[PDB]
Amino acid sequence: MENKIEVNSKDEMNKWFEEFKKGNGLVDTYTNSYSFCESVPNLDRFVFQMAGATDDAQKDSIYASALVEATKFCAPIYECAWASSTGIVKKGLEWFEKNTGTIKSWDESYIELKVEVPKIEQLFNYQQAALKWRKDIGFRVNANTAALSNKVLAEYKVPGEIVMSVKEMLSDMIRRRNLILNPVSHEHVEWCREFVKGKYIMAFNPPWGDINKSGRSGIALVATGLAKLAETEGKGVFDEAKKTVEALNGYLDKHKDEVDKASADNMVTNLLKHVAKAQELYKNSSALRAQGAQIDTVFSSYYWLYKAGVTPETFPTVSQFLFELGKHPRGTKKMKKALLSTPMKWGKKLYELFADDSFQQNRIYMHPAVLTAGRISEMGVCFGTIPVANPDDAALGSGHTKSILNLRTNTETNNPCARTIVKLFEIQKTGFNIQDMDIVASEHLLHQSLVGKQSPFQNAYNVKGNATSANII
Repeated sequence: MENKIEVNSKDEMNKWFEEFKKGNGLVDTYTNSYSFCESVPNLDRFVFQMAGATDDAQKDSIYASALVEATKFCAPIYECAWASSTGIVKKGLEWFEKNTGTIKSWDESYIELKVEVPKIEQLFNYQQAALKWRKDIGFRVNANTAALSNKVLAEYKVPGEIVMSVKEMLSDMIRRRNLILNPVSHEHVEWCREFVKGKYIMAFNPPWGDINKSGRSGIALVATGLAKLAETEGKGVFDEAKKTVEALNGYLDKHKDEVDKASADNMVTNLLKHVAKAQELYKNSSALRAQGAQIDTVFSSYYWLYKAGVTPETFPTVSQFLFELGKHPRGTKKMKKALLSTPMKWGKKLYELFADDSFQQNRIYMHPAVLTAGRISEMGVCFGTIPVANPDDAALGSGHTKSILNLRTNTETNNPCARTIVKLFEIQKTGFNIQDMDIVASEHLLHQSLVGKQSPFQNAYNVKGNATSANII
């Protein structure tokens, strides 16, 4: 039993899919990408069950059944098949073997990241690595498999009967964002803008005084100035500032008989401290930390396969494992015990990646390359909606969280995506305290819909704006 999705290219992929679509009667009435979804899932009954349930286990079971029901038949077949294809499995795993050096900042610190908040550089490196991986393996074959780079949706149209529920979700999301989150002279910023054009002689008499002068609180006005400039003009300024300083150093060297060597070397040295410091302020911002912690679902999923020692030849068993899990929902404890008992060597290796019991801070801070029991669903949407050993079993339906993002958002179908997110939230809320969870899956799902994701296989790192500012109408 090998991987039956023998596809090594887009053309190869299209033909495999046409057969399959015809064979299985896939529709796109309620989904962006063709799927098994013949009708919007009705999760109503799970609210009443939840409300009549007393113990924690009954409640987890009710919620887990709702989530599977929500997702069972709406997997985006084309993209899931592409993500699990023989070609992408080989390239996607091999990439880690060929690029080990570029991801070492987080990969070689995996053990620490199971415990501690990541450094911002570990977050940035992971995001850049995810885009590189996508580019290098040719992951993009359509808009559903692209890296997004437009802006968040200004408006989000939902049916009138869930407007207040969506607005309540956003209030809690903004409450969370604000908990997470909780003066530069305009003339100094303008000096920096002129300096970085290559006008290095300006460094001999800045308007604030000495070139090293710190404002409040003990930080060099040059650093805060450039950092403040970068927010409006972009990262290029740092590059341009370094070039300008190198230009100065050439000048002081050419005209060395007209200059005091020691103060000329100190000024060059000191400007470089200030340019480096300007990035440490720029980079170390909570807005960049929050964007930088967003998981790239497919990238992180392939990283976990790599770390677990999965091969193209054993991959179909990972796929099968995940497929069974979304077909018949069961407890987290039972999923975890199955990894510890499986004869497959990858079982225990995947298990050792879990950070559930080791991570010492609010989970929102966890590095996006760190596995948890709840992140098994990321792998499940990539490799588990279709069992690659017998793909037609996808018709039985295997439900993984992010298949929800394949549900349409348009008004012709009245946004079954949003209806379903809301109903999951209401169900979670009936049975448990929202505010006590570090992570509310349905809120993560809304956020992602609000940034404009219409597939689980999109990367939204370069989407600009604040999703949570959307006007719900």
